[PDB]
Amino acid sequence: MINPNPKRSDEPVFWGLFGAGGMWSAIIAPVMILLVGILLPLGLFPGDALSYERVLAFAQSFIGRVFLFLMIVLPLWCGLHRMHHAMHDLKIHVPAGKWVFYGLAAILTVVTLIGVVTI
Amino acid sequence: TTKRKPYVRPMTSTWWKKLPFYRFYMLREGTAVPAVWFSIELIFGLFALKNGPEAWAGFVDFLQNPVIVIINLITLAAALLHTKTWFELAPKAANIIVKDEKMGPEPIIKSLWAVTVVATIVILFVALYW
Amino acid sequence: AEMKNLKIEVVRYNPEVDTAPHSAFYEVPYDATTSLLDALGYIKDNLAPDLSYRWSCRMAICGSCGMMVNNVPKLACKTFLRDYTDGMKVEALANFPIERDLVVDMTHFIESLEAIKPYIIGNSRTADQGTNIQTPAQMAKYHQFSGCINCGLCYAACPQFGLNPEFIGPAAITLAHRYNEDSRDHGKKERMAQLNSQNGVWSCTFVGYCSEVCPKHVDPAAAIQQGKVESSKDFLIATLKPR
Amino acid sequence: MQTFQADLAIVGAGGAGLRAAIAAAQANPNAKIALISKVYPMRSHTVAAEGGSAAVAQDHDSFEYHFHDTVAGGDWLCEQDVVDYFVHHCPTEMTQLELWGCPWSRRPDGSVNVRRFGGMKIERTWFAADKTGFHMLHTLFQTSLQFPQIQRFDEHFVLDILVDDGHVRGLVAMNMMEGTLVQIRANAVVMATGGAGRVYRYNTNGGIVTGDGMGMALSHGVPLRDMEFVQYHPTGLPGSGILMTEGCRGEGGILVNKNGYRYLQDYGMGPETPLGEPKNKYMELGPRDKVSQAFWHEWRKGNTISTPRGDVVYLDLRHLGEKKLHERLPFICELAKAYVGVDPVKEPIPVRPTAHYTMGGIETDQNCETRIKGLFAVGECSSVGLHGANRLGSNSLAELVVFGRLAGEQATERAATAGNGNEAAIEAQAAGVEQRLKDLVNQDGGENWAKIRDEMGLAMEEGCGIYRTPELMQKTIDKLAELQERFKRVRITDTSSVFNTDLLYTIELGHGLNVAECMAHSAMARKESRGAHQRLDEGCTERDDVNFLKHTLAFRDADGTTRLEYSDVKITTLPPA
Ligand SMILES: Cc1cc2nc3c(=O)[nH]c(=O)nc-3n(C[C@H](O)[C@H](O)[C@H](O)COP(=O)(O)OP(=O)(O)OC[C@H]3O[C@@H](n4cnc5c(N)ncnc54)[C@H](O)[C@@H]3O)c2cc1C
Ligand SMILES: O=C(O)/C=C/C(=O)O
Ligand code: F3S
Ligand code: FES
Repeated sequence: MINPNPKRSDEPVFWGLFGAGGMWSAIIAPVMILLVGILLPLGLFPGDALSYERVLAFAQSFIGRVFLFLMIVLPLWCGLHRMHHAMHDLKIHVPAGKWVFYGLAAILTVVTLIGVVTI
Repeated sequence: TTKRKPYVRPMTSTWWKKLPFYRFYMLREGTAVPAVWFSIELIFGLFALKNGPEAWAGFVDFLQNPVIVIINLITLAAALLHTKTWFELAPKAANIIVKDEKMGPEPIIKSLWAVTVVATIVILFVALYW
Repeated sequence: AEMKNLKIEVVRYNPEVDTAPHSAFYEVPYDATTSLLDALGYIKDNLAPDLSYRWSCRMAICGSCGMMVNNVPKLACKTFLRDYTDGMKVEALANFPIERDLVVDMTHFIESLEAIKPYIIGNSRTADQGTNIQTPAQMAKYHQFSGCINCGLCYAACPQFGLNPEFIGPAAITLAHRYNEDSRDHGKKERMAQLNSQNGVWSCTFVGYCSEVCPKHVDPAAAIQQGKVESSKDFLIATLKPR
Repeated sequence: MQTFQADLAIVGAGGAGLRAAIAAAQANPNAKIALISKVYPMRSHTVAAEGGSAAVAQDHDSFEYHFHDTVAGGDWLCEQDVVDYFVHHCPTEMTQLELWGCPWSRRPDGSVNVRRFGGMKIERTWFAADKTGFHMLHTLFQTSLQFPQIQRFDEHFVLDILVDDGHVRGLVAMNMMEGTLVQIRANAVVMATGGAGRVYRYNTNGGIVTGDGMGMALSHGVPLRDMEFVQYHPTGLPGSGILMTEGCRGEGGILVNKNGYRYLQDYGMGPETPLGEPKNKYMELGPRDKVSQAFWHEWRKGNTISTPRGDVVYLDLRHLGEKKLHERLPFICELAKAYVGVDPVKEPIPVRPTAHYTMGGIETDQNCETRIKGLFAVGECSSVGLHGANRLGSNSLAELVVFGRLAGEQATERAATAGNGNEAAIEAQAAGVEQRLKDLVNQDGGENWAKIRDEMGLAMEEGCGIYRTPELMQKTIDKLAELQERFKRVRITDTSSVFNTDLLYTIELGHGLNVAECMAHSAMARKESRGAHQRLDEGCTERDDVNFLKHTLAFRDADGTTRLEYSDVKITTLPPA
């Protein structure tokens, strides 16, 4: 009927990340996409604000190093946890999807980490 | 030998197309994709930025591609969509009693939006005013 | 006066005779006060005595009239023909097995509710001592979550329960949550394993539709999310218990 | 039939039945208790109750006041040793429910609140907000889940009990989904099946309150007691007959005719009280009967507003304002909005009096036991002797837990001391049910039960209502005997086995007919007016204690006749004069 001694799901763990990640993309992603994806390429920024030279200064600041990391990393966790479940909802069987999606998240997190310790 | 022959209706993968309410949920969950895609683009940036002005500029030339622009508009639209639903969903996770009543989410939604507004502004100030 | 009729299509299904359910059609008179339940009874009285369906109260409180109406979960006793002039198709409550006509097998529901032990646990107070003290504020914690008439419209509405039939489900989770949030209950530990399961709160992807259909405005979606928070507090604490 | 063996078998899983199970489980941890119910326990009519449950809690109240209110409310047809036991046990059981998790409405200090009901001077009604029955029921059902002694037979329609040599040995029931027969053997049986208000065309009751339980008792020579006393509620929606809680009037709503006249000051319940300030016993808070009778008077006069669904007075709650409505009366507002289409905020609710509660029921002693040893009754299907000619508002919920408890324990003792019956005789009994069942299935004739149903309901409204006459009572008696005949000519066309409701509904109709006959007979013979039983004829318009201070007992013989005897009413400390 219903398992008497059912196993504790590991799900709290990913869902926690995805909570932190989701809140971040909610609050901060729109302005970021706006700056990076719209202003930067359309040169719709005043002077030399988004010049190669200026970015690097921020990128390479400690604050930037953390900010860029989280800007990249948190949305992946929220993002991919969502896609993990979208397979199920769409009824798509992916082998070790838990391994696939969270694995991908971990690969990227580490890469990003590497980037913000610099290459 | 029962005479019962329980008929079990099938649940297909087109199930969510039916109800408009299901469609929207799928859509809300769709925001995940461009979200992940923007994180991808950011990684290229972190690294073209790493590999010097040569690469960084070939990056900016990429964003400057008219299709990458359209993807990115959509991408930010998705983000607003996510933001919009996140703030409606998130509050149901709290149980706060004010004056003997369980508060609704509306106060919270307002705050998440206010803080989003400020943040959006402060970043734009910081990013652009120097 | 002359009463306008309505051609209602009800999906019939005898397991002795039928291979699969199939739709019949009935012409039913109505006015502005005529509920589906009224019309169901009418079909049964004068046209199809073999029409089998559940009901009792007629005021949407026993929670027994639950069925699909144009693909939305509803209480027949609270669904009105006037609201369906274009057409009305009546099916058995979705996500449950059809036993016969509009009667479905509630067992998992029932089994689910039972699994979370919805009763005060480990208060030792005895009646001769009089009652526990609970303040309007203390109640306001769970009160709404205690409004569940056990209809199961949540279960028809939840795509997650459809996909995974072992999901203990919105109501059951709500009901566990209701007891967990009672100042007078000391039994949270005894309901946690169910909720911590993957067949617990962790099957919900917050589709939310449950709470759209609750005819009693219980808002089971909120209870589940609050449950995820509790499940997540729980998991952490378990992780820090070396003992 | 498959045979199940239990120590106790309880028929009916409403407030009273659940409370009897729990008591039985607690009285003996080892016992196998068979809790049976044609519907799932949470669907029982107990769930619809909204006013509340009475239990003396306030410092100024006394058990003597609750005792007094009850006897007087009952016009002295109450069994005073029963009323005494009841008032004293009431506080215990409302507290136990609170212990069990019932969300009674609370005071700021966190103590439970009470409100006024049923015209009692001192407030003593606990309320779980506007859903007191919902809460009592679900609390009891859920609490019952913890006890593994109770084995429920959900959605099992009990057909008959088994009695040999003056003792009850079990019962035969149908698994409604499987369409199969089962036989539970138990040396004690409790009937907790609810009232019989569905023999009326218009009532407040669920479809399941059809008197099945009272019928079974008639079958075996147990009389139903005080059946003519059928409580009406003054304010029910037209057609549906859905209840508008008294609380509407506790909250100070008003009742008015087509001229918007608050007509009740003219029927002895004057003077009018200001809209803000409602006084108990005056106007809309006047005596229940008087208010129903008032509606009848207004009707004769041509003062009732005519509608498609019927003649009504209006229940005006407009002067309560949106806020007041929500905090104290939200459900009424949904009900009104939904079933009559009236936003109470902007509009007046049409109301009509509607059949509501069954004071009569299976005769029981003070332990809830009947004349058949081991056979017990509790709840609205019974006659403990609590309500006489008129139940008190909010006394029915209290009784369910007070006497449901008593019954559970008493039945448990009786089971413990029963000793064995004659096996061949018992299964001979069991085959009898099965045989008798096939008979009804093979029965032929082309009568639509639904019409007989309808026709029964009509005769009850017309001939057995608020005011009563010997013409109409006789017409109803006569109609009913005609319906009994026609009932033998009913063909049950559906032959399915899997949730076949045509057949179950047809059985319930059969019980109804039997029961109504008892009611109609009881009333015709009661040449007096007392409580709910009010007659217009010369020399019958007043209460009669020289001659009528006794309970009607109605027996039904094998020949299909309804015979009456009379029993004396027990007085302890409160005689009339
Ligand atoms: C709308 C409304 C509001 C009310 N409000 C109040 C109030 O505020 N305060 C108050 O004190 N009283 C109130 N009453 C009256 C009171 O609720 C009832 O008198 C009381 O609930 C009866 O409960 P019960 O245990 O006797 O049985 P019920 O609750 O009637 O349950 C009977 C049980 O019997 C079972 N059953 C019946 N037939 C069979 C069968 N053949 N086989 C198997 N099982 C069977 C059913 O399935 C059910 O589980 C109200 C009544 C109504 C209609
Ligand atoms: O709540 C009511 O109005 C009815 C009360 C009662 O029947 O006891
Ligand atoms: S629809 Fe299902 S996904 Fe959760 S929000 Fe309700 S239980
Ligand atoms: S009959 Fe009770 S829910 Fe509709």
